[PDB]
Amino acid sequence: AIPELTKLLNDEDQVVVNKAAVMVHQLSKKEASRHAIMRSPQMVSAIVRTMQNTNDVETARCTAGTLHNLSHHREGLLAIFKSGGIPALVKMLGSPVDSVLFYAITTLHNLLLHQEGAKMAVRLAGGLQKMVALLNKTNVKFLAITTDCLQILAYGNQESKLIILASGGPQALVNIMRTYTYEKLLWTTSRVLKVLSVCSSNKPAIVEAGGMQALGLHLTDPSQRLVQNCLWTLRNLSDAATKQEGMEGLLGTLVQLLGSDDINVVTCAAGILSNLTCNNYKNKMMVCQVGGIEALVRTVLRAGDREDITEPAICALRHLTSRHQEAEMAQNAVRLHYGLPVVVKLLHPPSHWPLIKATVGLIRNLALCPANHAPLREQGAIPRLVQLLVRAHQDTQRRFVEGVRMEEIVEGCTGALHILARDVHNRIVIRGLNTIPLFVQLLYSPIENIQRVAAGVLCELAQDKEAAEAIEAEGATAPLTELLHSRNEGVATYAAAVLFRMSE
Amino acid sequence: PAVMECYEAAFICHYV
Ligand SMILES: *CC(=O)Nc1ccc(NC(=O)C*)cc1
Repeated sequence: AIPELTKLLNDEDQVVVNKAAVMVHQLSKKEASRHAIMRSPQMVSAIVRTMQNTNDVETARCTAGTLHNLSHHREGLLAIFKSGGIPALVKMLGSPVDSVLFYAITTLHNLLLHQEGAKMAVRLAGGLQKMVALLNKTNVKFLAITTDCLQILAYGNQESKLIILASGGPQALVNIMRTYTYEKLLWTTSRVLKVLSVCSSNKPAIVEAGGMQALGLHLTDPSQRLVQNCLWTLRNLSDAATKQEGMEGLLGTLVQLLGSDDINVVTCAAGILSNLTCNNYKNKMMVCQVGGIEALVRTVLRAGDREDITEPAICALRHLTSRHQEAEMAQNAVRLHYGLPVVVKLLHPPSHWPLIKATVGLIRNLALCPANHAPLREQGAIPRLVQLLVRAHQDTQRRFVEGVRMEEIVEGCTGALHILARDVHNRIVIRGLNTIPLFVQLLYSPIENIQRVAAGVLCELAQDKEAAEAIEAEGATAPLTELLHSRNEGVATYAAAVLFRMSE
Repeated sequence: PAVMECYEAAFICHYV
């Protein structure tokens, strides 16, 4: 009856197409007849023309249901695809009744999963915009199919991620994250957000929509694939969420998550916490109150050579030990939690430059606490900081290694030595390493920040007349008198200080 | 004195 049935759909009068629709639908639920529907292109075409032109809701539900049943096999799938189907079901994603909406999204989903060239076809028809507009629906199974469709198209396609963003993608995807509990929908939604989080233009939109807090709600779910997709997305956005409020719950969970047995969970937790504590005084406190210093120290002790874990954890320790209230107590807490020996050890190989630069800054802030001077000394921090300073300064004299700025090590090492020189015992070790020639040669550096730490460590060393004479013997008076009129006030203050202690 | 209290004030600025 297939040859005759194409005409009843290519004909006016409702019931004629309606009956035919409520007649081809039945020839679709039976395998013998259905095998003949896909076999005929005139049939397949006629149902597409009827579906996207119909006025009656039963024809729309019966047609879209017929092509949905066609989409379960390869020959029917490409029959939909070849007869210009995808543009029609994309149109049907704007229907006001839920039956055709369900039928269209499942047929498009099957095409996106099993039809070659359907991802390009759906993209061009404006599918991404329609799929995002459907994210406000309430059927979680419908939402699970719709978000998986978006994931199929957004994955590895930059143009797709931009279109999703322009349609309010992040906010609608974040809303799903903080509303529903169906694991498959949460896991699929998290896949979409993970794909979007690697795009710099989607990063602030997900953050501004509250996506950080929304992902934190599911960090304790029993689904391992859901927590890790949540953690990967949080890691990506972390650098663009340093201003968000309401981070108390998320930060609390991340601190607890540092003790996880899973390697990927710990790495992500340290990475998120590092970025989240950077220049956010409020985050620095909250992490300290939930005992983050202890957690990060134990995390570092557990990692050993795993630099993908120690680099972010030490960064977070560096953030939590400076420029906020509890920084003083956080400086003591690293020592009281048996952290000092591991920090100094990480200055030595096989640590690479990213880890070293982060460790130096931590030691710099750790040295602000005078109770850390002796235990840092007995770990060998002074000769190692000088070894790094000499090598870094030797490289800048060639007239960027491992991604780090080589003069940033000169500023960081000399600055840490400046702090340590506050203690008299440390001064002995600094002086005994033949470093005064190096500290005077750094006064001729053009980088104002290097001139400051150099004059600083020279100022502390000059408390002792023997050291002040050696410094004078290296011809420091001339660059110091010039640095008196430096545009940088901190250098002029430091330069005046070294010249003053040269009283004898 | 004078020059030294200058230094301690600029030292707190540099790190604390
Ligand atoms: C001479 C003097 O008082 N110098 C001085 C005072 C304060 C500061 N403070 C900061 O830089 C924050 C610098 C230099």
